[PDB]
Amino acid sequence: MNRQPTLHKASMMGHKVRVLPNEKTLRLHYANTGAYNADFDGDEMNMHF
DNA sequence: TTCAACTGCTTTCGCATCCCAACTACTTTTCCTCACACTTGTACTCCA
Repeated sequence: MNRQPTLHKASMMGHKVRVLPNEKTLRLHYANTGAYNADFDGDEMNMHF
């Protein structure tokens, strides 16, 4: 996963997949928001498989 | 041993002259409806 302005290497980390029903967006824990410089207000993140 | 032009670089996704037409004219397409000049007898007397 990476938040797109990739300033440091902790903004591109390896997550484990958890497939959640009934949902239409990617869905992330709060403990990961400091490393991506992320606030949940319309930000997007790319998911490479 | 220096002045002055030629020099590539600021970000990170996604957003975002020729033609046509107007109106009024004039004209052609033809088909239909009759007249205008010519002529022999007959009629009314004509001169024999």
